[PDB]
Amino acid sequence: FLEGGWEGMIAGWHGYTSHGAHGVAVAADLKSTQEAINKITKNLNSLSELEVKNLQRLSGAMDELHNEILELDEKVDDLRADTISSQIELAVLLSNEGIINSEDEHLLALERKLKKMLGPSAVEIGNGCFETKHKCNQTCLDRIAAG
Amino acid sequence: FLEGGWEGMIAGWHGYTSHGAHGVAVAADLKSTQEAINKITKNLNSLSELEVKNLQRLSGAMDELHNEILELDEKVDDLRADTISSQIELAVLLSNEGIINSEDEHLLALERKLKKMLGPSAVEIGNGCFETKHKCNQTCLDRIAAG
Amino acid sequence: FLEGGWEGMIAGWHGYTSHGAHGVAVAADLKSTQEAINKITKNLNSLSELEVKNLQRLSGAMDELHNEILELDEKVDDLRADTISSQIELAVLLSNEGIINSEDEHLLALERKLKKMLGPSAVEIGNGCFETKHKCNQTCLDRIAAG
Amino acid sequence: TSSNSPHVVKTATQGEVNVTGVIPLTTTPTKSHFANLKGTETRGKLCPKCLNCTDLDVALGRPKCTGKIPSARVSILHEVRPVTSGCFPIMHDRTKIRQLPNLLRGYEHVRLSTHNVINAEDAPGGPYKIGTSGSCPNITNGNGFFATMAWAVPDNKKTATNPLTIEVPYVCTEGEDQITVWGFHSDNETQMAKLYGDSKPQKFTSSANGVTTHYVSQIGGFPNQTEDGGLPQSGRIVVDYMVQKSGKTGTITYQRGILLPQKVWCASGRSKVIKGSLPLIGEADCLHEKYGGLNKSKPYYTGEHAKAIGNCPIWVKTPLKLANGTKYRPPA
Amino acid sequence: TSSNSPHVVKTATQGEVNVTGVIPLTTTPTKSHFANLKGTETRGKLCPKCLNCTDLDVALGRPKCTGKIPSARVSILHEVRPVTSGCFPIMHDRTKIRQLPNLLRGYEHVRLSTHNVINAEDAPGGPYKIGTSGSCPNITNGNGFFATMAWAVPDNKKTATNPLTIEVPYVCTEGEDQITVWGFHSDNETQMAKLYGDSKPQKFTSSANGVTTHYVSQIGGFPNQTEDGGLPQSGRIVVDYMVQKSGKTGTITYQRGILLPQKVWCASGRSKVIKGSLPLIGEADCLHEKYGGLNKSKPYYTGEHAKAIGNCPIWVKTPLKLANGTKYRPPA
Amino acid sequence: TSSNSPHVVKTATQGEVNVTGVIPLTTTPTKSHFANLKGTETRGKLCPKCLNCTDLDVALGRPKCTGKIPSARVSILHEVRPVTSGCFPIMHDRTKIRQLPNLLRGYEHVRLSTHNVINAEDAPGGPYKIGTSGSCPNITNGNGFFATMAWAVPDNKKTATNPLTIEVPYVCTEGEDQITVWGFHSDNETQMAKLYGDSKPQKFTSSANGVTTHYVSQIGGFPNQTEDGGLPQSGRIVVDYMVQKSGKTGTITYQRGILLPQKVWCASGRSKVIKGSLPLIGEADCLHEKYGGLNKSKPYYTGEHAKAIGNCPIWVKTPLKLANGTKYRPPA
Ligand SMILES: *[C@@H]1O[C@H](CO)[C@@H](O[C@@H]2O[C@H](CO)[C@@H](O[C@@H]3O[C@H](CO)[C@@H](O)[C@H](O)[C@@H]3O)[C@H](O)[C@H]2NC(C)=O)[C@H](O)[C@H]1NC(C)=O
Ligand SMILES: *[C@@H]1O[C@H](CO)[C@@H](O[C@@H]2O[C@H](CO)[C@@H](O[C@@H]3O[C@H](CO)[C@@H](O)[C@H](O)[C@@H]3O)[C@H](O)[C@H]2NC(C)=O)[C@H](O)[C@H]1NC(C)=O
Ligand SMILES: *[C@@H]1O[C@H](CO)[C@@H](O[C@@H]2O[C@H](CO)[C@@H](O[C@@H]3O[C@H](CO)[C@@H](O)[C@H](O)[C@@H]3O)[C@H](O)[C@H]2NC(C)=O)[C@H](O)[C@H]1NC(C)=O
Ligand SMILES: *[C@@H]1O[C@H](CO)[C@@H](O[C@@H]2O[C@H](CO)[C@@H](O[C@@H]3O[C@H](CO)[C@@H](O)[C@H](O)[C@@H]3O)[C@H](O)[C@H]2NC(C)=O)[C@H](O)[C@H]1NC(C)=O
Ligand SMILES: *[C@@H]1O[C@H](CO)[C@@H](O[C@@H]2O[C@H](CO)[C@@H](O[C@@H]3O[C@H](CO)[C@@H](O)[C@H](O)[C@@H]3O)[C@H](O)[C@H]2NC(C)=O)[C@H](O)[C@H]1NC(C)=O
Ligand SMILES: *[C@@H]1O[C@H](CO)[C@@H](O[C@@H]2O[C@H](CO)[C@@H](O[C@@H]3O[C@H](CO)[C@@H](O)[C@H](O)[C@@H]3O)[C@H](O)[C@H]2NC(C)=O)[C@H](O)[C@H]1NC(C)=O
Ligand SMILES: *[C@@H]1O[C@H](CO)[C@@H](O[C@@H]2O[C@H](CO)[C@@H](O[C@@H]3O[C@H](CO)[C@@H](O)[C@H](O)[C@@H]3O)[C@H](O)[C@H]2NC(C)=O)[C@H](O)[C@H]1NC(C)=O
Ligand SMILES: *[C@@H]1O[C@H](CO)[C@@H](O[C@@H]2O[C@H](CO)[C@@H](O[C@@H]3O[C@H](CO)[C@@H](O)[C@H](O)[C@@H]3O)[C@H](O)[C@H]2NC(C)=O)[C@H](O)[C@H]1NC(C)=O
Ligand SMILES: *[C@@H]1O[C@H](CO)[C@@H](O[C@@H]2O[C@H](CO)[C@@H](O[C@@H]3O[C@H](CO)[C@@H](O)[C@H](O)[C@@H]3O)[C@H](O)[C@H]2NC(C)=O)[C@H](O)[C@H]1NC(C)=O
Ligand SMILES: *[C@@H]1O[C@H](CO)[C@@H](O[C@@H]2O[C@H](CO)[C@@H](O)[C@H](O)[C@H]2NC(C)=O)[C@H](O)[C@H]1NC(C)=O
Ligand SMILES: *[C@@H]1O[C@H](CO)[C@@H](O[C@@H]2O[C@H](CO)[C@@H](O)[C@H](O)[C@H]2NC(C)=O)[C@H](O)[C@H]1NC(C)=O
Ligand SMILES: *[C@@H]1O[C@H](CO)[C@@H](O[C@@H]2O[C@H](CO)[C@@H](O)[C@H](O)[C@H]2NC(C)=O)[C@H](O)[C@H]1NC(C)=O
Ligand SMILES: *[C@@H]1O[C@H](CO)[C@@H](O[C@@H]2O[C@H](CO)[C@@H](O)[C@H](O)[C@H]2NC(C)=O)[C@H](O)[C@H]1NC(C)=O
Ligand SMILES: *[C@@H]1O[C@H](CO)[C@@H](O[C@@H]2O[C@H](CO)[C@@H](O)[C@H](O)[C@H]2NC(C)=O)[C@H](O)[C@H]1NC(C)=O
Ligand SMILES: *[C@@H]1O[C@H](CO)[C@@H](O[C@@H]2O[C@H](CO)[C@@H](O)[C@H](O)[C@H]2NC(C)=O)[C@H](O)[C@H]1NC(C)=O
Ligand SMILES: *[C@@H]1O[C@H](CO)[C@@H](O)[C@H](O)[C@H]1NC(C)=O
Ligand SMILES: *[C@@H]1O[C@H](CO)[C@@H](O)[C@H](O)[C@H]1NC(C)=O
Ligand SMILES: *[C@@H]1O[C@H](CO)[C@@H](O)[C@H](O)[C@H]1NC(C)=O
Ligand SMILES: *[C@@H]1O[C@H](CO)[C@@H](O)[C@H](O)[C@H]1NC(C)=O
Ligand SMILES: *[C@@H]1O[C@H](CO)[C@@H](O)[C@H](O)[C@H]1NC(C)=O
Ligand SMILES: *[C@@H]1O[C@H](CO)[C@@H](O)[C@H](O)[C@H]1NC(C)=O
Repeated sequence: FLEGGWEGMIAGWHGYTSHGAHGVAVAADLKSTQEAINKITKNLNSLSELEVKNLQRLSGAMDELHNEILELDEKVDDLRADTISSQIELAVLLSNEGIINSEDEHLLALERKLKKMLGPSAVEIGNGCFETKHKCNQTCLDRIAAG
Repeated sequence: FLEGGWEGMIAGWHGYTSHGAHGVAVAADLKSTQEAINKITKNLNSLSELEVKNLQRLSGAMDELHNEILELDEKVDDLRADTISSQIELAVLLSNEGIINSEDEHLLALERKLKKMLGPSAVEIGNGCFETKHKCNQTCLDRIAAG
Repeated sequence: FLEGGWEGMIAGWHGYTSHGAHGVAVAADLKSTQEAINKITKNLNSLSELEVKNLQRLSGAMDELHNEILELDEKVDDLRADTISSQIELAVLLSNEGIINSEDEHLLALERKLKKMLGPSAVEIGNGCFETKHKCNQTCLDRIAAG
Repeated sequence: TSSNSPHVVKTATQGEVNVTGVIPLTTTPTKSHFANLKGTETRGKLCPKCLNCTDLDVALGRPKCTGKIPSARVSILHEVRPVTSGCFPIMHDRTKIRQLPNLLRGYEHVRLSTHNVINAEDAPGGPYKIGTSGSCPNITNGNGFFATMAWAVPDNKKTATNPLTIEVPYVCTEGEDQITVWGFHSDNETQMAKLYGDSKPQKFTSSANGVTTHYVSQIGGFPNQTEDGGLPQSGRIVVDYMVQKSGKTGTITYQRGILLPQKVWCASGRSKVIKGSLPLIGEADCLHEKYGGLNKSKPYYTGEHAKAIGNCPIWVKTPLKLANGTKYRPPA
Repeated sequence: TSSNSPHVVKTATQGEVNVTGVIPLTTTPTKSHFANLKGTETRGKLCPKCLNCTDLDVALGRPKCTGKIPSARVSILHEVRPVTSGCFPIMHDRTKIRQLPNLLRGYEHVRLSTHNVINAEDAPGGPYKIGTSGSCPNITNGNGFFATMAWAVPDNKKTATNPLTIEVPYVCTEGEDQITVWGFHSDNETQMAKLYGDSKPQKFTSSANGVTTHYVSQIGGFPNQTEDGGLPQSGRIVVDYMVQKSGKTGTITYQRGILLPQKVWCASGRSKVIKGSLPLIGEADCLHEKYGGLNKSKPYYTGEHAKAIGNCPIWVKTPLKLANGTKYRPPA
Repeated sequence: TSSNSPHVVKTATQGEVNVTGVIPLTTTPTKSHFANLKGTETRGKLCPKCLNCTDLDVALGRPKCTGKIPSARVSILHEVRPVTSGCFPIMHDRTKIRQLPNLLRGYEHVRLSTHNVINAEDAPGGPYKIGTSGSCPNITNGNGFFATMAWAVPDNKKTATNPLTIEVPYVCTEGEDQITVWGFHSDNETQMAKLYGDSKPQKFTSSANGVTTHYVSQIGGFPNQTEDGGLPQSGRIVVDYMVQKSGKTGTITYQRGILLPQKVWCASGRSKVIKGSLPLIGEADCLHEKYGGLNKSKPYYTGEHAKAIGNCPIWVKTPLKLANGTKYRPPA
């Protein structure tokens, strides 16, 4: 239901699962949810903000009359196109490598703050969902999700 | 023998050392060993797959007759060569920075899965080799190395 | 005084705070302090060491007489300038992203070595300053800061 | 959280990976019409208000095609090989004159001069009368000729001459290039004898900024008339241009049949020029050579690379996607 | 695991670090022979089947050097300064003709035309007979001349003339450039008088696509014969070429001694051209200007940068290595 | 540790962040004087020891401006449009001669030849006497002329002639380009008749490496004298140059008034050339076109991009800063 995954609702795209004996209390951390959205927004903008100069024709190079110069001009435009495309691909690929490799830090950070809020009472393995030594109801879980 | 290092066999290039009172049981995680090989293979290929357009002569620029155009053409080829070399060096240097800085995560990840398999019985410092509160023989260690 | 921060002395730019019942013993890890300085120095140098070829005029292209070639030459110099600037900005931006994101590893690494030196006696949350189960005076703290 | 996550993104070192959501960064533009670039003045024809004129008639000063050329920062190269639509028959392919309008459009500011560069009547070769043609009607429908040239026909003493030299002064202001249009007339043997007095082929040269040329006229045997006023003519003209870089004078050498420079073009600055096709319809944020106007819906595009002007998407080799979500985590 | 680990790799921010294993990414090529590029047709000589001919004899249509030029996408510029090996003595360094073959090799498809562009016998200057030479033997060992030119010698009325003009038609199909070869003959005073009727220096011009030239013949006093059929001659020829961009005609102006265009070259597409040296031995994945054929054993190379064609390693400034292992961990 | 930390640095993916300390990587240079590049020999004037001479007087061999040109690897283009300061009046703007010195400065090694390329006295056109001028005083204050040209005036038989041809030999060593300076004289009708015997306009041509030109002299009606010895003259000269690429000869065609080549320039290698302004004051690590000498205090700079030579900072678009410290941590 909360761990592993199933074809449920992903509307709060929540980063951690609930725990406890009170049936299955569920609450979402919407501060975390907004952080993730704002973070991707900033990354998208640093890429969409890239500006390069555009290419145009040489104003003094007339067709036919200066065909040799123009052949070189085409070569320059074409080589430049590979260069800029490669810089963009690297910027995007590095952005994605960074995003992909931030997956574990985000999840580990969430478990660490649960320990801060819950205290030195427990450890967990595998998925690692922190589990308490006391019962916590929906009101309790909402307070935790909200800090 | 297992910690620090010596001029022994490195054939399984193993990421963790054994522990326990049963003499010195030794087993290798060959899943981990293959992951490391497959990971470097993928990185090598993303670099060897780089394709850039090659440079050639301007077809309409004749020697001597159009020497001035050709001087510029040489300038273009030469500047392009620095540009591509620099992009490659950065891609390689970033790949190496990423590889070098993945050393601790690989080792920490290995110790974390040993804790998953062994349970919340112990901690360790310095090299951090997890050590149990129970005896584990070679058959036991092989089961652990194999999951 | 040590946590959070105030308008005090930052001369040893120290990475961790002290703990203990002996008033407020304070000692700095100057090995850590030098590591941080040497690390930034190396990064600064890998950037200041970038070398690219410089641009000059075509030796055979005379003003007016070969104005069309020269217009293209200016285009080439200008496009090259964007290309090199972009490579530098990326190298610098990646260097800064790496520096900014190394903040937590540096602090976590410092707390881990305190645990190595102090033993498996305690945990802490929030700022995480390790706190002992025994009194440690200024001489004790100096030995810890010094290893 | 996890969902059905088959989206694929690439990383620099891990090759391809599966993720739970992506943000496409690229699009593929669809070819459309050229449009005015938004904000910046865009030049189509050299003189948008010179009706029943084309760029080469305007460039040559054809009667009734004169007028102001608007300044512009962006120009579209509508005609690769400009043509004429009137006045005297021109043997266009003998010179480089068809590209004159494509030179003028490359300047930000283009104006025709206010005074004749050369006194055509009083010039080496003797007193001249200035010729007109029924093919080049003026604003009162009389017989005119190109504003940029004087057809200098000897008044008297219709004899053969030796090459004569005129230094063509620089009359534009500093910083402006001066483009001088000049040329020559030729006819069959009978008319050359009646009009100039010398039926043999005439020779002409020109020089500016170290660049020189040479022409020899053709006597009789002319090619069929195209791109002109429609009246039959026995003769033809050859028209060329000389470019005088700012501060320099040029030189013209001639015998009989010279069309002397009169008004000249003064021009400065630089327009951004791309190839394209008129009419310009509406406005666009970017003008692309292959795709016409674009509005940059995505920061990057895939497709055919070409020159462009404006707030353009950047061409890239492949589709690009950012990961938005985490790696695919199958429901296990 | 740790081993003796002195391998050094560089990182972007940590400078140099010691690792337990590396993967060299670069090599250093060793200069070898040029080879056919693997897969793609590679052009060496213009006509590989025209024996005892060089590229300039083929380009000029020397008798017995005619034939088909194979199309190719890759060409090697074997001769920087092409030479001839037969037919009439040519004062090669008076014009730009030595580079003609290097222009033809730059096209993907090159063919000589099937029909004469100009009727040489019936042309301005009066009826001509077409000259031949003992230096230019044909396939039946009679006296021929270059296929691309007609040596037009007046049949009668051997008098001096005024410059005459021929418009050279475009005969290639759309999209093909037309390269016209033309030239002139000159001799000493005695022979000019017997052959053409005018011993003074003759003048010639040409024009295409705005590009013009001018020549004046030399009478007598010719340079020593080289690169020709070996028979002594009192005269010499000057050969040039004109390039007519697709759709355009060109113009030739001449007096006596004109070698009129006959067959012309039609060409299209573009070959990839690098400098190199024949013979081509075997095949290679990449052809490099400094190193000859290469087979890309490593993705990058160090060494001297130069142009290349094919599945080439990418030049880099330094040796490059990936770390394969971890940082060096001394046995402590 | 934390401090007041408003410094802002940018990252590739997080946009802008606040840090506790930065290292500026960029500076903004201040325009200063040009200077000798440190270490490498820098060329200012072509002949620093030829006093009361400018680069065009040195290039033309003006009497008393001859001498050795130091080799240099770095050159500064002091005069965009070089001028003369003495000897015979030159109609500079008729040709491309003003740029001759800017061609010579582009070579690493430039020397004037030791022997005349052409025997001027014995040449086509008949025995010549070599002309001198009061405007061109030599080292003993007699009448000289440019070292690079012989003013060839017929000794006797002062008649009109037909164009004559001289092949100009290559006299430089292999690898050197040979730059030949030649020209022609012209005068009013009276003096042409007394000096050459032919008052009509004379024609000249030249050819090298496929590049050709043509000139027609002007008879009388000359422009006002500038940039010369100061004595009045009725005539004027036209001076041009021909560049013969290594191993090739060139050709000059002429009638009367020819200034024949004598000494020629031999040159090789390449200098690094930027635009600038003399005098050079002191030394600098980098010479920039807009900023003069720079000493690279920071690895990068912002400001106006331009060409440069030396150990230069690299131009970047924005100020750049490294983070030195951690992110800002407000005192909480
Ligand atoms: C359109 O073209 C016509 C001619 O094709 C121009 O008309 C001509 O204008 C000139 C200048 O005013 C007249 O010249 C003068 O003629 C008188 C005759 O007595 C003479 O005494 C003067 O010394 C001078 O030569 C010319 O005769 C007149 N021709 C005709 C047929 O009217 C007309 O001005 C042009 N229109 C425009 C707007 O340019
Ligand atoms: C050279 O060009 C001129 C034109 O500038 C040609 O002259 C023209 O020749 C035609 C005949 O072929 C003449 O037409 C006739 O005119 C009379 C006039 O009374 C009329 O009665 C006839 O019914 C017919 O229309 C025309 O007038 C004449 N025009 C001029 C200005 O002379 C000349 O023939 C050409 N010569 C060569 C060798 O090509
Ligand atoms: C780029 O964006 C511009 C701005 O949205 C697009 O041009 C605009 O297109 C609309 C629809 O064709 C025009 O609306 C018209 O308004 C008049 C008002 O009287 C109305 O009568 C018409 O029926 C219609 O609704 C709008 O005026 C026009 N804007 C401008 C400045 O001309 C443009 O097409 C987009 N181009 C691309 C490549 O996406
Ligand atoms: C190789 O060159 C020789 C000449 O150097 C060519 O032979 C010549 O061919 C022409 C055309 O068939 C002959 O012209 C005709 O001569 C008869 C003579 O009665 C005349 O009645 C015709 O009106 C016409 O002028 C010419 O005489 C002949 N010359 C010789 C010496 O045989 C030969 O055809 C060329 N071979 C090839 C493959 O091109
Ligand atoms: C201009 O060029 C022509 C060649 O096209 C030169 O004519 C040749 O002159 C030589 C003598 O120097 C003649 O050789 C002699 O021929 C007779 C024939 O009976 C023979 O008995 C002698 O033993 C000797 O071989 C040659 O035949 C003649 N050829 C032609 C076609 O005329 C001419 O001398 C040159 N003139 C100048 C001013 O350079
Ligand atoms: C790039 O790789 C190609 C392909 O391996 C290399 O060319 C090949 O070289 C071998 C050895 O020289 C040739 O083998 C010969 O086969 C004949 C078969 O009858 C045998 O009689 C000979 O004794 C010999 O064993 C092979 O044919 C040839 N392949 C081709 C397509 O020509 C090439 O040399 C490598 N180039 C570089 C730069 O490394
Ligand atoms: C500076 O220019 C003057 C002339 O403007 C040069 O003086 C001239 O030098 C030549 C060569 O030595 C003298 O020619 C000879 O004259 C004698 C007279 O009897 C004659 O027999 C010889 O056959 C030969 O023609 C010429 O007379 C002399 N002129 C004058 C006025 O002295 C002077 O040499 C030049 N200085 C330098 C350093 O180049
Ligand atoms: C063509 O150029 C020549 C110069 O090379 C001009 O000749 C010069 O004409 C002036 C008069 O305008 C002469 O001045 C007079 O000389 C006599 C000598 O006895 C003196 O007594 C007078 O007081 C006065 O100074 C000058 O000598 C003469 N020089 C030469 C070398 O002939 C000629 O007039 C010009 N012709 C044309 C059509 O432009
Ligand atoms: C780049 O760095 C060089 C080297 O520091 C700067 O040139 C140097 O400037 C100093 C001060 O102007 C010169 O010192 C002088 O020494 C003489 C010794 O007799 C003394 O009499 C003077 O009063 C003065 O102290 C020094 O000689 C000079 N070095 C050289 C090689 O000329 C240069 O100005 C800096 N340029 C830039 C763009 O920053
Ligand atoms: C990145 O993915 C998230 C998750 O799907 C997108 O945010 C959702 O937007 C819809 C819009 O109707 C909302 O109903 C959902 O509640 C949002 N989900 C969450 C977890 O907040 C987001 O728009 C995507 N961003 C981009 C640039 O594509
Ligand atoms: C990266 O390093 C590993 C470790 O040396 C290489 O793998 C070894 O290959 C030999 C081949 O005979 C085997 O006998 C060893 O058992 C392998 N070791 C391990 C730990 O698997 C690997 O080939 C290197 N990769 C590259 C691209 O150089
Ligand atoms: C990076 O920041 C540190 C911290 O401010 C700088 O080091 C200080 O330098 C002053 C020099 O008088 C010393 O008094 C301080 O004690 C140093 N502080 C520490 C923590 O060592 C360092 O110079 C800066 N580096 C760069 C390149 O700007
Ligand atoms: C990672 O991505 C690849 C490509 O998206 C997945 O491989 C393909 O998955 C589709 C699913 O419909 C199959 O039809 C194809 O046959 C698969 N390709 C191959 C070569 O087998 C891959 O499965 C994804 N990773 C995970 C964990 O599912
Ligand atoms: C990191 O690499 C450097 C270079 O590989 C090592 O420094 C050199 O090591 C060799 C070993 O034979 C010595 O002979 C040289 O004298 C050393 N250079 C200098 C300047 O002292 C360095 O030792 C390596 N790091 C470690 C931990 O060993
Ligand atoms: C991060 O940096 C930005 C820019 O340095 C800070 O925003 C500005 O801070 C100054 C401080 O004097 C205010 O006067 C401005 O009004 C602030 N800008 C805006 C748009 O409000 C920002 O505060 C910094 N982050 C933190 C935690 O302080
Ligand atoms: C000339 O312009 C008018 C409009 O002013 C138009 O009706 C006419 O058709 C045009 N003539 C030609 C030949 O295009
Ligand atoms: C030129 O015009 C005449 C009619 O005046 C026509 O018969 C001839 O075919 C035309 N020639 C060409 C090439 O169009
Ligand atoms: C001409 O070709 C034949 C082979 O067909 C060859 O034997 C002969 O040597 C060649 N002649 C020359 C001059 O190279
Ligand atoms: C030209 O040939 C003659 C023999 O016919 C020879 O004596 C002379 O030296 C040769 N000249 C050159 C420059 O080779
Ligand atoms: C010529 O040089 C001297 C120094 O040798 C100088 O005094 C004189 O003023 C200079 N003459 C001119 C016209 O510059
Ligand atoms: C040329 O010089 C004369 C004096 O000899 C002077 O009157 C005239 O104005 C000058 N012309 C020019 C264009 O400077």
